[PDB]
Order: sequence, then C-alpha cells, then structure tokens
Amino acid sequence: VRLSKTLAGILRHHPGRYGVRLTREGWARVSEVVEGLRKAGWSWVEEWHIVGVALHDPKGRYELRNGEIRARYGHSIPVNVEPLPGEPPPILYHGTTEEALPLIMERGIMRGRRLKVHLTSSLEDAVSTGRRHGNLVAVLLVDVECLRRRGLKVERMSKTVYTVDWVPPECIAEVRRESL
Ligand SMILES: [Cl-]
Ligand SMILES: [Cl-]
Ligand SMILES: [Cl-]
Ligand SMILES: [Cl-]
Ligand SMILES: [Cl-]
Ligand SMILES: [Zn+2]
Repeated sequence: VRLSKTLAGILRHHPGRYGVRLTREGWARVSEVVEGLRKAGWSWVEEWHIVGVALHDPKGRYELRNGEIRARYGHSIPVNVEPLPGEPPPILYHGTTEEALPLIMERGIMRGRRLKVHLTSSLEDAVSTGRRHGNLVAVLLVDVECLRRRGLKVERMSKTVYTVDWVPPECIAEVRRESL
C-alpha cells in the first residue's frame, strides 16, 4: 500500500511481476514502472510520484537518469551497480534478531535472500532494519578493517549503505541486545 516500499520490491525482487524489464545494470524505464503499477491497480500513480519517491528517499535507495530508475542495493536479482566514492568507516552496523545471534556467533553474517550482506553507517538505520524482521533487535558492530584483511571487499552503494559477501564471526566487534 506504500508506494516506495512497493517500488523497492519491483526493482530489487520482482520486475516482470509488474511487467518491468531490467538491464544487467539494474535500470528500468519510469514509464514502464508507472504503467506496471497502474495495471496493478494503482490508478493515480504518475511519473512525478516516482521521481519524488526517488529524489526524496532518505537512504538514497534509488538512482535516476534520462527517464530511468533502479535500486542502488538490496537486490535479490543478479545485477551490477557500481559503488560510490568514499572509503568505509572503521565500524559499520548491521541489525538483525537476537534469535539470529546464536548461529551468527558461529557462522557470522550470511547472505540471506539478498545477493550481498548489507552494512550501515547509521546506527538508527540498523535498528529500524532489525525491527523489520522479527522483534528483539540485535545490532552488531562490524570491524571493517578486519574484513579487508580477510580479503573481503567492501563496496559503497549509497551514502550510508555498504555491502560485502559475508561478515566473518571474528570481524564482529560488538553485539548490542535491545532487550538489555
Ligand atoms: Cl519476477
Ligand atoms: Cl527487501
Ligand atoms: Cl532498506
Ligand atoms: Cl541484508
Ligand atoms: Cl560523503
Ligand atoms: Zn517532491
């Protein structure tokens, strides 16, 4: 029912479901997205909403170019999006469920349905993120350098969002249980 939430699903997980075709670079035509949303019963949707959604997103979730749009990260579909300039901070956060900690302590942070593992520089974001699946959020502090030495590359997809294949258990510097 939320336009943005729905848009991110279309550009990250199910284009065709809405008749939208994406390139390897992840791009899509705004018009094609608009029609697709209309055919899905969103009658009032117009191209300007889509631009508004993209230009006002706080996380910098989307990108635009000559009548096109794509998500910058969070894809569960194979796609290639180039990173943004800027070395990562020494520590990056990642939210999740306390219930996931037992496993994570052993295995570390695993991929999930998304292609790569996402890490945020914003503590607040990590919380709301954890709060999205299951409750009793547990935010983990990830030592980036530790990752780089593990050889795992850390790429910047948006001002506050970065990704890596996985986070080794040993690169977790702190676990904070919201229940404590
Ligand atoms: Cl699909
Ligand atoms: Cl998602
Ligand atoms: Cl998100
Ligand atoms: Cl993730
Ligand atoms: Cl910056
Ligand atoms: Zn606006």
